[PDB]
Amino acid sequence: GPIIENCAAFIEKTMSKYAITLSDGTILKSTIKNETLKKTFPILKNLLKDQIPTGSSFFKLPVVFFRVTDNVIVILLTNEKENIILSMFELFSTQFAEKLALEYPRTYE
Amino acid sequence: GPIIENCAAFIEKTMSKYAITLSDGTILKSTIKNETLKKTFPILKNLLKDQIPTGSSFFKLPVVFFRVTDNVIVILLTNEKENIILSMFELFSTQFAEKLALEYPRTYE
Repeated sequence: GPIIENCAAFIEKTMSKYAITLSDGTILKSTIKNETLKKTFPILKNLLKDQIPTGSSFFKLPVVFFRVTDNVIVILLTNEKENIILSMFELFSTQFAEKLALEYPRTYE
Repeated sequence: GPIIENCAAFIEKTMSKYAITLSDGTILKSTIKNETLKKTFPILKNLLKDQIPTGSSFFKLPVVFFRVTDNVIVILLTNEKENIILSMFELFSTQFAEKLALEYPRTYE
């Protein structure tokens, strides 16, 4: 929906290679090639167990993951400095995390 | 010039053993000494005779090849996994393929 288009435009201000995915592997938007993105998912699936809590990030350069909400992951391919990337993630979360959390909630019962 | 130096710095962030060559074998940058690098050439020569497409890669780990432009090849000797390697190649091409075409154009005379 509109929230994903707005998220994508925000990232694309500075990053041309990104994806927005759900924690189960569903691709919501991507400028990363499909085959490349598919190959990174096993890394993400294993890291989601105990290495990336909601709100945290993980750097495996050039791949960067940001778990903005329980179910929504931002993926970048980047060689930008860490602090530049984290500043963008912080502003992204401020703008979008509340809407994303209701759009893609996780079942607890 | 600055173009090949920027390419080298990009790869070097995560990989120490690589070469960037023209498709005819002219070395633009290499951290792999010719005594080791030559043992990758039977594979490369075969890929070139098979006219491997630009943008494609070939893995025979630890050796990896990526045809970033029609006439420029990246060679790696690495213990990294395929998924991260493919992401590195994709971002490398995004950042440098157009610049490499201008700096090392195909020679047709």
